[PDB]
Amino acid sequence: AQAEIEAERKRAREELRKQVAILAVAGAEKIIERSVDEAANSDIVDKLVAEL
Amino acid sequence: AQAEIEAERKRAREELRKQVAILAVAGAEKIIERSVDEAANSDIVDKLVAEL
Amino acid sequence: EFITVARPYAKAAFDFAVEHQSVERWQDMLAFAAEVTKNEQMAELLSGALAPETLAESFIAVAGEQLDENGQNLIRVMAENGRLNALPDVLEQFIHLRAVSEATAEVDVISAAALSEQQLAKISAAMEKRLSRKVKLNAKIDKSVMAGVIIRAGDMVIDGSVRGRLERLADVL
Amino acid sequence: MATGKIVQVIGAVVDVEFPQDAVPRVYDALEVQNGNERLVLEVQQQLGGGIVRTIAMGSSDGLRRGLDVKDLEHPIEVPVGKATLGRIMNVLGEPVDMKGEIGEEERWAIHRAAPSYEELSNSQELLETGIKVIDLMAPFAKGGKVGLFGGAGVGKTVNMMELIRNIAIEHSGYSVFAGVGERTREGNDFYHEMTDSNVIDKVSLVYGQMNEPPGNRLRVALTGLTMAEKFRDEGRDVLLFVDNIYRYTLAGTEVSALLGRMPSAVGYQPTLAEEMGVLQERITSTKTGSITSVQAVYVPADDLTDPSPATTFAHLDATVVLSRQIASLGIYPAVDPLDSTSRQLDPLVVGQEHYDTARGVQSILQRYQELKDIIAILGMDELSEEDKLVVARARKIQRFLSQPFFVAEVFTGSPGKYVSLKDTIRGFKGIMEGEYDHLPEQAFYMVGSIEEAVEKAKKL
Amino acid sequence: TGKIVQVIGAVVDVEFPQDAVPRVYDALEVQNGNERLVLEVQQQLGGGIVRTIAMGSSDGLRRGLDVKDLEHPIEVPVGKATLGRIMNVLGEPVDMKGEIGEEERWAIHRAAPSYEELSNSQELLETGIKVIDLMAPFAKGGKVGLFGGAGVGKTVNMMELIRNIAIEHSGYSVFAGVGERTREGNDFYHEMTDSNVIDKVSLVYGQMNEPPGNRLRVALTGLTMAEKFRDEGRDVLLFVDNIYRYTLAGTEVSALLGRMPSAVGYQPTLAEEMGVLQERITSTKTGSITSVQAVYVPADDLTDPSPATTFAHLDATVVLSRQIASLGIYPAVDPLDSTSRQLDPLVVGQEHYDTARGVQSILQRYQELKDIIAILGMDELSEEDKLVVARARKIQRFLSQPFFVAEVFTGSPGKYVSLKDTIRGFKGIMEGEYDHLPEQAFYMVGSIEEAVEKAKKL
Amino acid sequence: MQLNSTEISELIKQRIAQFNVVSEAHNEGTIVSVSDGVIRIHGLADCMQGEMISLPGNRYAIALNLERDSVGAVVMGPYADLAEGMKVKCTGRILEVPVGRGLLGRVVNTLGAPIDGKGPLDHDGFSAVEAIAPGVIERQSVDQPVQTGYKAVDSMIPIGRGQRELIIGDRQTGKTALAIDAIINQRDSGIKCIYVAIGQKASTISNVVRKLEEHGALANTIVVVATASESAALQYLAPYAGCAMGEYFRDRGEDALIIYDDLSKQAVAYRQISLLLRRPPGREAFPGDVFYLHSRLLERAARVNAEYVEAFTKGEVKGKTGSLTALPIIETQAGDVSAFVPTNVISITDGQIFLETNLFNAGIRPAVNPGISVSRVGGAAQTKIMKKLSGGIRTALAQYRELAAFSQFASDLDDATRKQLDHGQKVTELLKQKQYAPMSVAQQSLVLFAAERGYLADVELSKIGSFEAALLAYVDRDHAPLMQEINQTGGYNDEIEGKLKGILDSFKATQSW
Amino acid sequence: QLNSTEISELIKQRIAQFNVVSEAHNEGTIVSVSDGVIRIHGLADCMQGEMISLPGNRYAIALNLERDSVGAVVMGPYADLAEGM
Ligand SMILES: Nc1ncnc2c1ncn2[C@@H]1O[C@H](COP(=O)(O)OP(=O)(O)OP(=O)(O)O)[C@@H](O)[C@H]1O
Ligand SMILES: Nc1ncnc2c1ncn2[C@@H]1O[C@H](COP(=O)(O)OP(=O)(O)O)[C@@H](O)[C@H]1O
Ligand SMILES: Nc1ncnc2c1ncn2[C@@H]1O[C@H](COP(=O)(O)OP(=O)(O)O)[C@@H](O)[C@H]1O
Ligand SMILES: [Mg+2]
Ligand SMILES: [Mg+2]
Repeated sequence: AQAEIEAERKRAREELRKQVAILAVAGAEKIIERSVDEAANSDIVDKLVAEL
Repeated sequence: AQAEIEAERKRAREELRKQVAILAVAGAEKIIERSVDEAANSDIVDKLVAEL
Repeated sequence: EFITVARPYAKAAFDFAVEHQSVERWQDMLAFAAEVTKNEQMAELLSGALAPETLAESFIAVAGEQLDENGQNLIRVMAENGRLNALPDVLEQFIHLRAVSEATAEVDVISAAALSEQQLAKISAAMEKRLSRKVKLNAKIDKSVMAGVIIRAGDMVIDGSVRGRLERLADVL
Repeated sequence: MATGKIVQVIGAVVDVEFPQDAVPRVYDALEVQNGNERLVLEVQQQLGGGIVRTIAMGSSDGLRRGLDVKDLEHPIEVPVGKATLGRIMNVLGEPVDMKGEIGEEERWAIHRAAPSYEELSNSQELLETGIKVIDLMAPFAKGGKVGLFGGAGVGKTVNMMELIRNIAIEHSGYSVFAGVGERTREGNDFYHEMTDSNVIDKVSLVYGQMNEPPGNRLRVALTGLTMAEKFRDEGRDVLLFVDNIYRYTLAGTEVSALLGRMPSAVGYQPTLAEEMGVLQERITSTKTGSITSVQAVYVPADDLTDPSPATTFAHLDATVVLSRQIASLGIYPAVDPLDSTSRQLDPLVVGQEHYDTARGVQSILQRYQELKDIIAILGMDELSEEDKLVVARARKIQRFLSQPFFVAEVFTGSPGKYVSLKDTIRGFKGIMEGEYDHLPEQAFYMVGSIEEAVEKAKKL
Repeated sequence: TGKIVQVIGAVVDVEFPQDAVPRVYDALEVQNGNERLVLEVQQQLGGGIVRTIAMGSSDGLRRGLDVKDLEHPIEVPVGKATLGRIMNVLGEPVDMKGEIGEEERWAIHRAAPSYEELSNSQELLETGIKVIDLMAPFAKGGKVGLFGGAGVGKTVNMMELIRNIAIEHSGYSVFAGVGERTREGNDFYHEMTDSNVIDKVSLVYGQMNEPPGNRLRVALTGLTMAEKFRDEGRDVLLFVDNIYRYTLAGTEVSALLGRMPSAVGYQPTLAEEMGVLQERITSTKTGSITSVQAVYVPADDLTDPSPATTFAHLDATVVLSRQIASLGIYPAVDPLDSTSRQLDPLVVGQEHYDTARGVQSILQRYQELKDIIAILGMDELSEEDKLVVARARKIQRFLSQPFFVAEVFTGSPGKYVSLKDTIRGFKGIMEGEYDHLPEQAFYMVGSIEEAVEKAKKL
Repeated sequence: MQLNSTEISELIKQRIAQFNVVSEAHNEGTIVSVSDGVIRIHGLADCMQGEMISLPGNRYAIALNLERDSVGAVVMGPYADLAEGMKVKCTGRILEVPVGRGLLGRVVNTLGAPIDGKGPLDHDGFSAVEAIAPGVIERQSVDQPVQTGYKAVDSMIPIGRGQRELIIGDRQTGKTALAIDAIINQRDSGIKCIYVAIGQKASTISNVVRKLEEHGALANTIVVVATASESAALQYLAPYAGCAMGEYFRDRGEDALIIYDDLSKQAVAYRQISLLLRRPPGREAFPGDVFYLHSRLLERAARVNAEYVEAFTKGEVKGKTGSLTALPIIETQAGDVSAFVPTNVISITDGQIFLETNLFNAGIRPAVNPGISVSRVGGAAQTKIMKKLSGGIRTALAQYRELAAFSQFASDLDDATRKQLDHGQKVTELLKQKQYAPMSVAQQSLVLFAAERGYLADVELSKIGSFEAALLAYVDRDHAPLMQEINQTGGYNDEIEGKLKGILDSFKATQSW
Repeated sequence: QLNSTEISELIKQRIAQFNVVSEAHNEGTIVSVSDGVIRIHGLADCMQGEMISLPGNRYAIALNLERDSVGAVVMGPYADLAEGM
């Protein structure tokens, strides 16, 4: 059983990582869409056209 | 060991609530070059925390 | 679908049009023929087995904007093989071969909203350092992307959008 | 709002043309007004140019070209849950009996992915049917598939009713019965046999018989299987009967031929072993519940090499065969103990005592098989005198394999018995080793447990 | 000047300017990223398109790559310099040694020698294998073929033939491995090199790893080497390790070339593809080629089109069988199905011929009793048909022999049995002079005295 | 313990920090058709054959055809949720798979994605799934032994490192037992193992992995799984994705062992993919190149000489020779060992172990039928002692099993045949062996000594198993150093022959059994 | 949909003059070559079973007189022949 406990620890750690991982980006999307403006838009477009 | 893991889960999750906001802000500020503040988004990060 | 059977006819019609400097007339000719192909009544005729020569004559008659000899001969040749339904694709591949020969390109620019007309200038300038062709943009407005710009040039695209930046991160995790 | 148009009709196959930007995904369901009643089409393939090729879940007579087809955005969905117990439904989940609407609160799609690798149960239990022959010679795994190979007239349906009864009463499970492409007469006089044995309240019936078009006989098994999966999600033990899996294979072949795909090994569809696997793989145990399956199987041309038998047997754990002969001797259930097999018979899984008790009775029976030929040719008096005792123990074993079912009362009068495995092991460990040599062979017949064999001998 | 326009599995389509279209069988060249790929054109479709087979892995080919036209067929090194070296299908050196110093290169597509130039010889080759040179003797400058299903012995028999005839003969030799294991090519390369006979053998390999084009043309490369040595007036040995794989690689590619399937999915040109090869492997008035070809028969079905069309192209045919090998009787030759053009009273003498035919007749009479023996058991037979059965069951064992190359499998030392010493032994058995021995006295022995001796030990 | 939220948070934030935001240009096309798992794509001028195309969702399709105006592809996953008009993006990558010793102990999808719950992989880069095996000059002849647990196969049918050894037989004959026992027996012998399950039931894998973890072997195995429910393409490309992980160790001078659970279900899935593309079938409806399918796969199980390991590894490894050992499993109907796919794979491997249902019904397990089974490398692989004690034992039993045919109703030469029968019968009674009971070469060796120096002429058939069970404990108490020595070396000398004769007299004469 | 030897420059020829001149009718041009069968374009006056004469001293048998082509088999080595002859 010393291995079947370890498998359960690894698996729980993985599921926890998964939830935090999806929350990170799901939140980042809301932060972006809430905090953009045409200066921020211009900076990005003008940076990327300069490597076009 | 199952009961031990199910307690350690809460122990880790509740403090991960304190990191999720750092992750979301770091992700936003990586994808967008214009850094951003907490005040315009506190009520948004708090919902993430509430849903972990 | 006619993508493949339309290639030889497009190439032959373009080659012929170049020798006689009338490419700009041939394109109108083919477009009008592809239009008579889309009519409700003609589309019924074209589908029902009828002898190629009779189908060709009854299709020619419905056009007078066609070069007497060299335009109608294409119709007769396609009728021989039954490929008259292909005209809408012969047109597209004719336009494409022309755009190649004239070294011209067309690129979509997709953005959250309208650009500043200096951004448009720099884009329509740099794309010609990517492509040897002259470029005509056709800006577009798309709110699904929430910042940045998409530049699609044929089947090559450069995804400068923030939406792309997001789903290209969510997958790293 | 309707957006499609029929553009071809050839037999059961219907092609409909949608706008480029709204083509239905595969396995979605459409519907059309086939005159005075709606017809449901299932999408099978996406051709170029917005055209999508479908198969009609009904009769395609009377369909014009140009009819308007409305696109439902979801696969076929059926009513699930407790509300379906005791009802009859067709593929589309419509009540086929005359008892009105199903009051279901929830409806599920019939197309689904199998349980993922880590949902599976981390154990291997046994399903106690309560039948001596089955629980001894061919035990059931909880979550395994079981083949039922007997012919006709031997009692397949009374055995099915017995299992339906026991898994409802002793355990707290429910049963689903899916009739794939079999005679409507059988379905009716099965419904009536179940209704007047009080078991109808504990089983849910979904029939798509031979009369139905190919699509119905194809998808009816998935309808039944999704109702069983709903019961499983409630944490129950379920028993799913498929009344003939070979007809599921053959409906797959018919549809495959309609769609124009190239013939594979013996005319069978190219995708045979996948259409079988994507059914048989949803029938498994799980950390929440389990589905056991009892599947009647027909082997073509008496050939266990034909691709369909060979593809099915890859999935069957157990296998019970019913013999006309065992029934001729008045022994019910007529399970042939020598040809019935399971792959749960290993000391690793069932234990050493059960395993070797079963192997013991098997060797006894198959020796008696040849002594009973020596007898028939030379007469009893030739046999050695230890064999005159083997021929007395084999007869007692062969009797003790009979049982009174609850469902069988209205034939046999005697009340029903449900025998716990341990008791069967006791009884056969006894009979095999001379214990109970002293009491007559008719004290074992139709008794139930062995500690009632003695109390039937008492009064003999 | 060319462009790729399709890539279907192994076959690539290339478009050229209308006036520069390559000829058939010319070799094109493409750069598959950081590499070079050679294509051989098979068909001229219309309008500048030309359809080709890739002599390499097709993965990584984009459409629209530029292809260069080499205006000559595939050409391979040939002659003295190609000796003792391993070569690709394209004639490139595949051992790590230097470049081949060839003076001359030949196209691998050639026409067969005229009927006017052929020659024939009755000069027997005495191999040491009892069964092969009793029942199926073969001659200098003739073709032999070993037919059998998987794992019946047609490679080990070919290696014993190599050992016996190939070293006791002076001229050069060629071994073309078509579509067989690379392990068995490496083990053979080292078996040769560790005995200083490698420098008389030229090796060519298109083993089973390789994509269909290599397996398709490697046999013609080997043939071209053998033909160069023949035209020099020498006499050559040519061993072909599985000729079935040439036709199988033709099948794998046929349908992509747009040709309708035939009898059992085989290409429609099966018999022409097969004849255009087997016709140029022949001796002639200037020099001779002896050859041995292993011929896999699929599913053990000796009536499949592929063995059925090959039977005609051989002088001596040796048919191996699984229902004999499973008895442990190696070499598992079936003596009622082996045969040779050379088995005539005028070629092998009356006594050899008479013994071979008496053996055939006894074994056949034994075949006709196997059903009576099966059903009724053996005790129903006559006193003169129990004796036939016993003599046939002795002849069966005595056809077995230990091989110098099977020592790896059984340790028992290999035996070499001369022809006189076997047409004496079979005469002995058929005339009952050894009836007093047990059957096991004959299993895996050499001459008949080793059996009369092994009987003493029981 | 190890649910440290700091560790998870940094594990994420380091990925965030190194996310290269910079945009990039790619080539793009449209799905035009969808049917039975085949995709027809339109555009993608710069696609290349064998390329991985990335579909919406996160899933891949493999380019099979580059037609003049479209790209034919197959979907490596569930294909229903696709629809005409979806955009697909061409990655630059030919079909690839993760490789590295970090996969050991994981259960992995055929695309490399992990399927147990234990999270993302640790891997040393990627490897191409389709590759051509080492050439004829890079090989080396197989010499080293690979011990299974079984007396029968390790004595009669030896397996060497770099060999390919078909396991063939009818259903429910122990084909999988004989394979996972070989895997288990490498628990401590420095050979990594790989087990790829093609078309098996999901519960059977979930059980095999539990047995592998039970006996402690899982920490040394990769597992690749494509269950019966999964797409034909995933089932078809699985064994190539397993070989791609075995060749990682092969090319570094390490050793690996790979077990294809069914190369018969791979052939069936390829026949499906082939008939859905309208390719003319041949015998038994299998495509033309169903031989090349298995050929290019099994030709990768090889042993390579040290010059090749030097050249491949940029000279970091000297003197070591790597190898990959394959045990493909084939299933045959009704015991017909002579059908198209069974015979095609017999003509590829280097021997076969044939398990017979008639023997397996009669309790003779493992049911190794001698006389039909062979090893084409033969004794070259065996340890010196095993090559001695074994001798031609397998031909002794091959003869015995036809002697029993005619000796059924009578016996003639009826002294020597009597001794021969009573001998071979105790031999077969000795070769049967319980599942999950692997016995080392020392034990197998002195058991074969007991059997072959006549030491079992005395004891009854009934006592055979108890003779072995007591002998193996006697010699474990009283003579441990001799076992410790034979296990360490091939270890055959007349000195040791005398030691064994003495041990087998002493035991025989006083120990109980 | 499949093409049937409608190739760019033949179509262009017909563009310039659909009512093509006689062009003898006793002459055509090889448009395809493969596995010993050649597809000839023209030869309006070919007859079934007629011997068609090729460059060199060779012949073919016209077997598949068809609407566009005359499909003929070469009586000898064919690999020499080339489109446009
Ligand atoms: N050495 C042995 N002794 C006793 N029983 C054995 C032995 N090896 C295998 N078995 C039994 O054989 C049965 C089937 O074995 P296994 O599953 O390996 O065969 P299989 O051919 O893989 O089956 P399938 O073909 O269904 O995969 C197992 O239940 C096992 O108990
Ligand atoms: N357990 C049993 N007890 C009594 N009679 C039985 C039993 N099983 C079968 N029989 C007899 O055999 C018959 C089998 O009929 P039925 O079950 O309808 O066959 P089928 O399987 O073809 O439907 C019963 O009606 C009865 O006569
Ligand atoms: N003469 C022989 N003596 C002993 N064993 C043999 C003999 N010939 C073949 N065998 C056995 O049979 C197998 C045949 O292998 P091989 O000849 O390579 O078959 P093939 O080449 O026909 O596929 C060998 O591995 C060997 O074990
Ligand atoms: Mg061979
Ligand atoms: Mg198995």
